[PDB]
Amino acid sequence: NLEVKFTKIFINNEWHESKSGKKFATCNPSTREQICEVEEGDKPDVDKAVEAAQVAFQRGSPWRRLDALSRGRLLHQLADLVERDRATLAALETMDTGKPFLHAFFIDLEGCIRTLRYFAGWADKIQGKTIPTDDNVVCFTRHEPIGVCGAITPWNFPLLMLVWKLAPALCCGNTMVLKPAEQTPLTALYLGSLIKEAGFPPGVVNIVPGFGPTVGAAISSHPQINKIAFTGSTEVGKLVKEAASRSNLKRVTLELGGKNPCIVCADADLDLAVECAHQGVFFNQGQCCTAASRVFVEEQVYSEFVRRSVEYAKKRPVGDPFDVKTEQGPQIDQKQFDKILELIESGKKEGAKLECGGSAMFIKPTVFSEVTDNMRIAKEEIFGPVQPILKFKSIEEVIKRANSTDYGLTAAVFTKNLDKALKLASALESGTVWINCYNALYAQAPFGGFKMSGNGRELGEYALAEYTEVKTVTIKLG
Amino acid sequence: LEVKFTKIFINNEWHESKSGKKFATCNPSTREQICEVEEGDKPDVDKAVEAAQVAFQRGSPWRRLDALSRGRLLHQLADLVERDRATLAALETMDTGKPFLHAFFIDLEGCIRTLRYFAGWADKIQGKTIPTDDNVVCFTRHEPIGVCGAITPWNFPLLMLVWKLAPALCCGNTMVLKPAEQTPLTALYLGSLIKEAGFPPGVVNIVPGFGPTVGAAISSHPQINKIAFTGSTEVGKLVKEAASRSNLKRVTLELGGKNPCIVCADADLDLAVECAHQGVFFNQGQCCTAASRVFVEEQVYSEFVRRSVEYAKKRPVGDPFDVKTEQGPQIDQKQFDKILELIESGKKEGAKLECGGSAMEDKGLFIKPTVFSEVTDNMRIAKEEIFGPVQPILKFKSIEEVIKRANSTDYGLTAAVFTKNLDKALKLASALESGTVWINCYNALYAQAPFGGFKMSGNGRELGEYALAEYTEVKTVTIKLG
Amino acid sequence: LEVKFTKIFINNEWHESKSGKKFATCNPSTREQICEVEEGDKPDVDKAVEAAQVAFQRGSPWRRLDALSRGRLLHQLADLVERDRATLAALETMDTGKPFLHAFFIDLEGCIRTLRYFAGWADKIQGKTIPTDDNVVCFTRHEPIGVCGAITPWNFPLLMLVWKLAPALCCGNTMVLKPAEQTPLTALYLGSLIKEAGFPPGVVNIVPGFGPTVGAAISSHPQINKIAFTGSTEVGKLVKEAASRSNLKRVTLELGGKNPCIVCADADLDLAVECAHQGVFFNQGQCCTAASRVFVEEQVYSEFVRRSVEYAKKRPVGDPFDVKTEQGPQIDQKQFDKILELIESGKKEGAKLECGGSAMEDKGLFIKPTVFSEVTDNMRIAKEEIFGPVQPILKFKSIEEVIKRANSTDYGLTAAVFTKNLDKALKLASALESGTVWINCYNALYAQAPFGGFKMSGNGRELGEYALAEYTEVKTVTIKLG
Amino acid sequence: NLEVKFTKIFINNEWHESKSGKKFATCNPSTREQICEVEEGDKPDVDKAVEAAQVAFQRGSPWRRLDALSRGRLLHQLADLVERDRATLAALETMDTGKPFLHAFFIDLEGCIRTLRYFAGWADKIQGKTIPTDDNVVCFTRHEPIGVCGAITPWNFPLLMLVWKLAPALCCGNTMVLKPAEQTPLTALYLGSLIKEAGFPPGVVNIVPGFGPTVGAAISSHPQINKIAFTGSTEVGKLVKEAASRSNLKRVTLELGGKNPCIVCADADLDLAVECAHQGVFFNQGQCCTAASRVFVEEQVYSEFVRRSVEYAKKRPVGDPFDVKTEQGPQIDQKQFDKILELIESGKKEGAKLECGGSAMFIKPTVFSEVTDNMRIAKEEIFGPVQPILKFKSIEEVIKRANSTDYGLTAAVFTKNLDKALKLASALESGTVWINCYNALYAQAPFGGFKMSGNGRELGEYALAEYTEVKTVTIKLG
Ligand SMILES: NC(=O)c1ccc[n+]([C@@H]2O[C@H](COP(=O)([O-])OP(=O)(O)OC[C@H]3O[C@@H](n4cnc5c(N)ncnc54)[C@H](O)[C@@H]3O)[C@@H](O)[C@H]2O)c1
Ligand SMILES: NC(=O)c1ccc[n+]([C@@H]2O[C@H](COP(=O)([O-])OP(=O)(O)OC[C@H]3O[C@@H](n4cnc5c(N)ncnc54)[C@H](O)[C@@H]3O)[C@@H](O)[C@H]2O)c1
Ligand SMILES: Clc1ccc(-c2cccn3cc(-c4ccccc4)nc23)cc1
Repeated sequence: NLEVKFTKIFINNEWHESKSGKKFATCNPSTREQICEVEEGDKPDVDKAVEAAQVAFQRGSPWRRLDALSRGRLLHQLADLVERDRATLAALETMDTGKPFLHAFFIDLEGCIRTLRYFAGWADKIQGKTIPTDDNVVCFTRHEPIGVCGAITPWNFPLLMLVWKLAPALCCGNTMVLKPAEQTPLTALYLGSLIKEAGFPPGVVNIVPGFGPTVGAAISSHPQINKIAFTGSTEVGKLVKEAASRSNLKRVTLELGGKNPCIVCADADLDLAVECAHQGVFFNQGQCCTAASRVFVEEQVYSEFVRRSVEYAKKRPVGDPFDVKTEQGPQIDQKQFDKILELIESGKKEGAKLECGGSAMFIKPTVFSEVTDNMRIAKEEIFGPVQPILKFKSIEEVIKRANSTDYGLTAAVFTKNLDKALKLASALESGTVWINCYNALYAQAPFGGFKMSGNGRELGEYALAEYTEVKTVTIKLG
Repeated sequence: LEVKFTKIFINNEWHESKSGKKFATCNPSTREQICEVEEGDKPDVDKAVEAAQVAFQRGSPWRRLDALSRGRLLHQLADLVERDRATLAALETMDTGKPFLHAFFIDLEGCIRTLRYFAGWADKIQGKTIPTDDNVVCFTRHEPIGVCGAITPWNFPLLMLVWKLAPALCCGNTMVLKPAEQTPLTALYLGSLIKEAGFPPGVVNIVPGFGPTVGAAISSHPQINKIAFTGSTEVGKLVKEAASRSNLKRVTLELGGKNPCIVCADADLDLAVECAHQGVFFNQGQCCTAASRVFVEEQVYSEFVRRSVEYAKKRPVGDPFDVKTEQGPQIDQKQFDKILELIESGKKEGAKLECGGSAMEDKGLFIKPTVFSEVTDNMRIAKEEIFGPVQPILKFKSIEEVIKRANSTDYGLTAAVFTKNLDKALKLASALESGTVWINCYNALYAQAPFGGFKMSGNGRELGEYALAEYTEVKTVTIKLG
Repeated sequence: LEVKFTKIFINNEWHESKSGKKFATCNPSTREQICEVEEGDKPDVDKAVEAAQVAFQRGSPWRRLDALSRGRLLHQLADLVERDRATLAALETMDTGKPFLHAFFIDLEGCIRTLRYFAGWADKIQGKTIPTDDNVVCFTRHEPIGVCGAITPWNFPLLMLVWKLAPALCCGNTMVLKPAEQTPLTALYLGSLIKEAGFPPGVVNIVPGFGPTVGAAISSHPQINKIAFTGSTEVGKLVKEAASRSNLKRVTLELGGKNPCIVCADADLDLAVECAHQGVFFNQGQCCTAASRVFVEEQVYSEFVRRSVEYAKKRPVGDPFDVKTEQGPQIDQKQFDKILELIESGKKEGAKLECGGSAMEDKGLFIKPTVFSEVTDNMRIAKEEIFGPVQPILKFKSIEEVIKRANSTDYGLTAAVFTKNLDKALKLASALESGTVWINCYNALYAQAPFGGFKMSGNGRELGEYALAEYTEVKTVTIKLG
Repeated sequence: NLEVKFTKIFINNEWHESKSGKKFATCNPSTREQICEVEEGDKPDVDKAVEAAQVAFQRGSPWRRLDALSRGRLLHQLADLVERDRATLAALETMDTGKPFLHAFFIDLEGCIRTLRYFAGWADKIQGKTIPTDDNVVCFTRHEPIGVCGAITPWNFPLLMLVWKLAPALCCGNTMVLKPAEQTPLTALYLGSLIKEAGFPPGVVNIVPGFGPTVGAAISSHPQINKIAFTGSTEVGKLVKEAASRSNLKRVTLELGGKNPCIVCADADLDLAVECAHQGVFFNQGQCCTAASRVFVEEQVYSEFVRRSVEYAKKRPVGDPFDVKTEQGPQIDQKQFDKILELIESGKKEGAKLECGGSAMFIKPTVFSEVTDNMRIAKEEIFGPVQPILKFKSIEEVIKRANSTDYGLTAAVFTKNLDKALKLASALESGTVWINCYNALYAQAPFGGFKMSGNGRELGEYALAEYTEVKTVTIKLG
């Protein structure tokens, strides 16, 4: 029975009610019910947050004058603060999303805590180049901060996807306007308290909760935001990018979805393959940017693979989020709950042996078989617990079949063969290629999509590129 | 000079436009028609992208190549450009009004240097090996992006194409290039050389034609993975939106600017004047980096103004090929009147016209060099990109004043600062919001040094190791050991 | 303050010297004995290296650690140093004669900052993935070197130990440290903190004792893989030779210098004087970076000379702990006479002694600040490293003159340049043969910025990403696919 | 029947006879006989070369004022020149060394040509850092050239080991004093003609042929050489480093020998293993820094491995160097020819089944078996064609056995297992670890020894570190 203390617009380290007066409700996907009502922001609110962020970015600001090292100190402060109150946040995260509490505690917030500390290390190590040119010339580059950055996040990993942006952005010295999902604003607002407590100057991070077409679009078009980062649907990603282009040509980072392939070679540890490929599709209830939507399996192990797959889905406990016995919780919205089983009869019309589940109970873990490429279950991403298992003959074959999507966020390969591992790794068009593991993410390893799965990267030194503008200084001597 | 090349370049073959239509390119000095080249359209673009896709398919000759052999191919191309250095330089002038010696020693030097710089980057495109857990091996590969599209302007037709082609090819991509309608000759000549140098067919394809027509088919193509566009801010906005609405292709942008040139009291005044001067009027004022806003400190304001006027008047104008010219015709009459329109806004808003102000010879597209006096921030000549021979000079009191006044624009491509004061030079360099900040020089570009815009002057960078990031896709391989 | 720690630190345990011998450390101001600590010898060193080898064996707790957890351990250590910040600062002063506020705000700030800087480098020590052939996967790993040895001087006992310990530990090495005989207290205190912070036993071991005895056993040890030595040029020569004659251990060297401080005519003269002044006399003149040769342009020579004399005389000297002191005792009497000997060479070779020249109070080891006048290149005070409070000021005509005259030494650790002229500052910075070149500042060290010697002033660098190269071994993995 | 045109000391692009007047003879290891007599340099000659090199390094020199890019132009010129006259050089190389002519042509000179072109690319891409520090400070690093560098080379790969130093050193803008081996000075002197022809300013590269204790020691102690690079014996490497330390503390790079292990896992392609492990020990007549001195093989394939090993040695053609039918030529000096078979009875006293060869004929390819760690054939490096084959049980086992040497230049592993490849790679203490190949060197991949096999690296961007001195510039503003 947790009290929600932060419900307002966070601007200049002060709590605000919407200039409109409107508010909206977030509810608990597990136990249909509100938790509470949140200030509903809109264009004028973001106009205020932006101005706050520009003033904090002005030359001579307490933010801009700081030591590079103190900038990372502050980020270490925040990670400290997030470690204290870690349970508070993990709890809010589950009330907002129906995630298992243990999942929020040991995944979502470990991720936040490592990501914050990692980029704290980077703040005084952001370095440009001194460039050789002519004898009488001194030419060098500066990696300056971009300015006001906007973060727009989904509901599946609200706080994590938020600190994946904030951490690099702040370590590089930018200021920010954050807009959480409507469905899950709570952890984001809590972080604002922590951001004030740890001592970030007012205006460095402001937060405007609200809806997409209102607040998010107010950000994506704002003429004095210099960059956006967005994690969300592919289609909304296109709009955000079009918005940016029409307005002020702000720099855009995008992390979207994908038809993420999982390739099982005949020589694979099959018990590791089935277990990871199971955790790959069904983890966080199948709602995950990294979700495995296409399990390719070689003939030699196909049929037995299908069997092992099915026994694993059977045994998986599902129930109330607070449960120390849970893996899978509730999906967050029946908007797509219908789309899922709508797409489960998809693969009975075209022919697929459903050896498992096939309907709601939450929803029963479902497993398909004898799936082919043309079928829709192997065509459009599911956003839910369904395992479409396909058959392949050749290495070259599955390479073209995996790459035949317009996306390419992740890919996972299972084999003990050195040449099979490496040739597949080189050949798959995916931003991350895991080998004999799944959902192995590290603050120090970059993450992002090829093709229509996104632009740019989060998580690694490559993250810093999205949050810096390269300046060339060229000096001629007499 | 007779124009050998006038066709669509696909798979190292020359093709008549699928429509059969053709369009003409004209000479801004002779005001006459050089020739007719094939006018491409969406079907032609579709034909080139399929070539470039097939050229980038795994196993193709182009992908199985060594890293170093790619580098060697760029060197062989740069060799050839050096050979036919005078042909290209000629074609460029005919179609630009560029002084032939400017094309030979600036444009084409830059081309051969860029090609050679990035030739050496090929076998040094390196990713990372990243520490993680005891039992995990984690590294990144910098894969090529795929089919890249280049859309270039007329101000520096060949140079702006190379700037893209060199790093793109060095990273192992394939290309679909559209030169400007006004200036297609250099691009298609290069295509001859691209074949001769040994590049596999399909690696580089070229479809001349118009922006609404071929450019739009390239920006929206669902199978082009990356677009690089130099040109207007407006068409730049449109290009990024098409890229967005379609398949989210990565976008590089090099647009214009209202580039400040700030002269402090303690400047070499004669250097400031000379560099600021050719900074304005170089390449007939038609340049990305054109000096648009000469801020001068009050101490030296007036006799800076005087000293510039004399440079302007004595500056040779005439036939491009004549060895003594420094400024030639404007590109087309569409521009010629547009600048003259803005000159008249300078008078109409009240700037003392210290020089020029008119057109030179009624028949031609030339303009005599023009200078203005006590220009302020609000006037037209001080906020709109003129892109002609016009030197609008302003006055400032304090360095903090001029900082805020230079950064008050929506642009930020280049900036110059003249002073001898170490703290001033560096304080200014830190705080001016511009992609390149020259200091006691102007137009000092190197293939090693990145170039590109802050704010609405661009996205990304061309020319330096930073250019490889625009032509590669980061991939993370992460292996867990048993 | 009572000294808690006086023993050999091996495997996180305290050990009496295998011989049983002990030696004493004395206070340069009180001229009294602080305490007795164990005098180590080869057997003790042999004991510590075996600990450090076992700590570095694959599978050991220390090697199975995460990269980030190593970083976290360095942060936990830096936390602890901040806690017992006044204890350490005290121990340092007692054993140094350092003004206690100098130790607190300079030494220990630098220590905590360095520890924290390199804590963040741990999970960002990255190798390369290298393009080669279509069928080959080629990458480099930056493995740790192994057991590293650190040998440090007395001028900055704790700081110079950390400078090595932070990057070495961050890269995952194990360590055998020998503090100077004169100044062992800070080092062994740290060892307490090293245990408390959670470092596995054996990762860091400390054997106090003498150079001919413990230092020599470390430099020659066949199982130490890397040696880092700050100290004299001569002992530096000997250390590298022992490293050579034995097992070719990698060698970092930070030695002394005859560091030029060049003041141009157009300098902030008051800044030049103040910074050049504390550049000489800081830390009682006993500093790697000590200003040894003040070149001044003739235009400002004489009343530069005057303006410095007044700073010298009004500079407080006295008890280290007294809050108003700036300069304390020299380290031992071995030095006290050595500087006084060279002062008398200044008179004997003819320099006008504008200030000081004597010793302050007969009982103590203090010296009043001393300044010389029309010093030339050939004199003793202008070619030998004084390492005390002595400001030898020279005169120069041209910048090219002073370039050749500053680079005429065998050293090149640091150099300062004061001017407001952009070209002068940069021309000088380019051409002075020194590891660090300050400009309108002095003693401006950052944990992010590399430090170390040109020529005979050192090998390698401490403090910046460049420091990781001294503590890692590059390995190339090259896989051919079938 | 080739004429040797260059026999003198090369200083300031001019040909010189030794100030002493002494000369020495190089002879042809294949056909006992001189080729000719070479100017024999000594201390005063190097004193002249050094001064030449310092003057060419002075500020304002045509060398120092050059564009970074033109510096690489020149290196491209030299590689061009070496490609022309490639046959001339390959020929001199074989007259000097007894290498097969085809081996000199397609290995030694391809290596030289690629190495030169690779570092030509690097000259205008040597970049320092702009370092974040305080707001009012500008701090950046310059990677300046070190100055006069000395290269000292052996006889096994005279020209290649020489351009492995010259190429990085010149691209970074240093000047050089080269001392080839006494046994093989000829290609080095030829390169001097090419260095003049291609347009390098006088004094940038000078060459002083001569003996080790005379000329090499004159370099290693010279008070105005700022760095040495040395490839040669371990013991001479120690002396050079001691010399450097006693004199002026010049920067030293060392490439020495090694007891280079070759590890065959049970799952290995055995035909690739035996063939590479055969080419690994017997190539260039067993005289090679990369020579395989220790072949560890897992029980599961040991005995059959030994068999296959022996049949390969049988069939290998050996004869006159000029032969289009050759693999192996003559060893260059009977100084160690005796040491080899001296060490072949080594392993009969301690017990080793000699299934192959065992004596001179050149010398017969020899193969040992049932070798153990203690035996001297598995203890000291051979410098000749002998294959000591050992047996191992475990992965952990062979890891400690491989690493139990004081050296660590290279190591080669054969397995199709992904986990076995990677764990071995991480665990072996060697500067290069090849997997399913041998002697796979690339101008772009760094090369060098762990432990007593050397300091520093040649060949890769890491090469540039040895040829640059980091300068920190730190500027405080008012
Ligand atoms: N109609 C279909 O066939 C279909 C299919 C799949 C998903 N969807 C919808 O996509 C939604 C995904 O929700 P999500 O939050 O996880 O991902 P998302 O990709 O839709 O948006 C995530 C974030 O961006 C915000 N946003 C929404 N519109 C915006 C806009 N114009 N400008 C700026 N920001 C905007 C949102 O407030 C949220 O914070 C689902 O809820 C579903 O209704 C529809
Ligand atoms: N006595 C033994 O047990 C034993 C064992 C193995 C090898 N060796 C000897 O080592 C030699 C290896 O010859 P190599 O040229 O291939 O390798 P090397 O490691 O001996 O020397 C190679 C290069 O360094 C030069 N050099 C020699 N002495 C020098 C010195 N003091 N200072 C500077 N340079 C010096 C040489 O002129 C040559 O150019 C063999 O010829 C052999 O006689 C002896
Ligand atoms: Cl948009 C624009 C185009 C060209 C110049 C320009 C002016 C004068 C000299 N140059 C040299 C180069 C150059 C370009 C790329 C590589 C190497 C050199 N470029 C220039 C200036 C602005």
